[PDB]
Amino acid sequence: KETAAAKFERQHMDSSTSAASSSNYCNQMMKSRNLTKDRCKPVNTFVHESLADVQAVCSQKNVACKNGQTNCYQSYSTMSITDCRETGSSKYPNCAYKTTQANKHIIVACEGNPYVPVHFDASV
Ligand SMILES: Nc1ccn([C@@H]2O[C@H](COP(=O)(O)O)[C@@H](O)[C@H]2O)c(=O)n1
Repeated sequence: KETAAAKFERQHMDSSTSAASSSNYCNQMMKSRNLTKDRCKPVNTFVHESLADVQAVCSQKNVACKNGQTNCYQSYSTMSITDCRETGSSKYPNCAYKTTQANKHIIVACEGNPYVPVHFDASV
Protein backbone atom coordinates (compact mmCIF):
# COMPACT_ATOMS: atom_id res chain seq x y z
CA LYS A 1 0.00 0.00 0.00
CA GLU A 2 1.81 3.00 1.54
CA THR A 3 4.55 2.72 4.20
CA ALA A 4 3.57 4.12 7.63
CA ALA A 5 6.03 7.04 7.26
CA ALA A 6 4.66 7.88 3.78
CA LYS A 7 1.06 7.77 5.05
CA PHE A 8 1.89 10.15 7.92
CA GLU A 9 3.45 12.64 5.43
CA ARG A 10 0.51 12.45 3.02
CA GLN A 11 -1.99 13.03 5.84
CA HIS A 12 -0.14 15.67 7.88
CA MET A 13 2.61 17.48 6.00
CA ASP A 14 2.03 20.84 4.31
CA SER A 15 5.34 22.69 4.21
CA SER A 16 4.52 24.63 1.03
CA THR A 17 2.54 27.10 3.08
CA SER A 18 3.41 28.89 6.29
CA ALA A 19 -0.16 28.91 7.51
CA ALA A 20 -3.78 28.50 6.42
CA SER A 21 -5.36 31.73 5.15
CA SER A 22 -8.90 30.97 4.02
CA SER A 23 -11.56 29.18 5.98
CA ASN A 24 -11.54 26.98 2.89
CA TYR A 25 -8.09 25.59 3.51
CA CYS A 26 -9.36 22.40 5.20
CA ASN A 27 -12.03 21.51 2.63
CA GLN A 28 -9.46 21.74 -0.16
CA MET A 29 -6.64 19.89 1.63
CA MET A 30 -8.73 17.09 3.04
CA LYS A 31 -10.02 16.48 -0.49
CA SER A 32 -6.68 16.72 -2.21
CA ARG A 33 -4.86 14.38 0.21
CA ASN A 34 -7.68 11.87 -0.25
CA LEU A 35 -8.94 11.96 3.32
CA THR A 36 -12.59 12.21 2.34
CA LYS A 37 -12.42 9.24 -0.05
CA ASP A 38 -14.50 6.58 1.69
CA ARG A 39 -15.75 8.84 4.41
CA CYS A 40 -15.11 12.21 5.91
CA LYS A 41 -12.18 11.80 8.35
CA PRO A 42 -13.49 13.73 11.41
CA VAL A 43 -10.22 15.28 12.65
CA ASN A 44 -6.94 15.86 10.85
CA THR A 45 -3.96 18.18 11.55
CA PHE A 46 -1.64 19.65 8.90
CA VAL A 47 1.85 20.81 9.93
CA HIS A 48 3.48 23.75 8.18
CA GLU A 49 7.12 23.08 9.07
CA SER A 50 9.78 21.26 7.09
CA LEU A 51 9.71 17.50 7.09
CA ALA A 52 13.15 17.56 8.73
CA ASP A 53 11.86 19.68 11.62
CA VAL A 54 8.93 17.31 12.23
CA GLN A 55 11.15 14.18 12.11
CA ALA A 56 13.46 15.86 14.66
CA VAL A 57 10.58 15.63 17.19
CA CYS A 58 11.28 11.90 17.54
CA SER A 59 14.35 12.78 19.61
CA GLN A 60 12.68 15.42 21.77
CA LYS A 61 10.44 15.04 24.87
CA ASN A 62 9.26 11.45 25.42
CA VAL A 63 5.63 11.28 26.65
CA ALA A 64 2.93 8.55 26.68
CA CYS A 65 0.60 8.38 23.65
CA LYS A 66 -3.16 8.70 24.27
CA ASN A 67 -3.27 4.94 23.78
CA GLY A 68 -0.95 4.37 26.72
CA GLN A 69 2.01 3.41 24.49
CA THR A 70 5.25 5.27 25.33
CA ASN A 71 6.69 5.98 21.88
CA CYS A 72 5.23 9.51 21.70
CA TYR A 73 7.35 12.69 21.64
CA GLN A 74 6.32 16.30 22.18
CA SER A 75 8.13 19.09 20.31
CA TYR A 76 10.06 21.45 22.59
CA SER A 77 8.78 24.50 20.69
CA THR A 78 5.56 25.44 18.95
CA MET A 79 5.02 24.93 15.24
CA SER A 80 2.57 26.38 12.73
CA ILE A 81 -0.35 23.96 12.45
CA THR A 82 -3.84 23.82 10.97
CA ASP A 83 -6.49 21.79 12.76
CA CYS A 84 -9.29 20.49 10.48
CA ARG A 85 -12.46 19.35 12.16
CA GLU A 86 -15.56 18.03 10.44
CA THR A 87 -18.56 20.33 11.10
CA GLY A 88 -21.72 19.00 12.78
CA SER A 89 -23.63 19.49 9.51
CA SER A 90 -21.11 17.73 7.17
CA LYS A 91 -22.36 14.52 5.52
CA TYR A 92 -20.43 12.00 3.45
CA PRO A 93 -19.88 12.53 0.71
CA ASN A 94 -20.41 16.26 1.15
CA CYS A 95 -17.71 16.62 3.82
CA ALA A 96 -17.34 20.07 5.39
CA TYR A 97 -14.59 21.13 7.76
CA LYS A 98 -13.83 23.98 10.16
CA THR A 99 -10.29 25.33 9.83
CA THR A 100 -8.28 26.45 12.84
CA GLN A 101 -4.78 27.89 12.36
CA ALA A 102 -2.51 28.03 15.42
CA ASN A 103 1.01 27.71 16.80
CA LYS A 104 1.26 24.80 19.24
CA HIS A 105 3.54 21.92 20.19
CA ILE A 106 2.86 18.68 18.33
CA ILE A 107 2.89 15.10 19.73
CA VAL A 108 3.82 12.31 17.30
CA ALA A 109 4.38 8.56 17.70
CA CYS A 110 7.68 7.36 16.19
CA GLU A 111 8.89 4.07 14.85
CA GLY A 112 11.37 2.12 12.84
CA ASN A 113 14.78 2.71 11.44
CA PRO A 114 15.27 5.39 10.77
CA TYR A 115 13.02 6.31 13.72
CA VAL A 116 10.46 8.65 12.19
CA PRO A 117 6.92 9.91 12.77
CA VAL A 118 4.23 7.39 11.87
CA HIS A 119 1.20 8.92 13.64
CA PHE A 120 -0.11 12.33 14.74
CA ASP A 121 -1.38 12.01 18.34
CA ALA A 122 -2.31 15.59 19.34
CA SER A 123 -1.29 19.25 19.47
CA VAL A 124 -0.89 21.09 22.79
N1 LIG B 1 -5.19 16.53 16.88
C1 LIG B 1 -5.35 15.42 16.12
C2 LIG B 1 -5.95 14.22 16.63
C3 LIG B 1 -6.04 13.18 15.80
N2 LIG B 1 -5.56 13.29 14.53
C4 LIG B 1 -5.71 12.21 13.53
O1 LIG B 1 -6.83 11.44 13.90
C5 LIG B 1 -6.36 10.11 13.86
C6 LIG B 1 -7.13 9.37 14.88
O2 LIG B 1 -7.14 10.12 16.10
P1 LIG B 1 -6.98 9.41 17.54
O3 LIG B 1 -5.68 9.94 18.05
O4 LIG B 1 -8.22 9.95 18.17
O5 LIG B 1 -6.91 7.94 17.26
C7 LIG B 1 -4.87 10.18 14.16
O6 LIG B 1 -4.21 9.00 13.66
C8 LIG B 1 -4.45 11.37 13.38
O7 LIG B 1 -4.30 11.02 11.99
C9 LIG B 1 -4.98 14.44 14.04
O8 LIG B 1 -4.51 14.55 12.89
N3 LIG B 1 -4.89 15.48 14.86
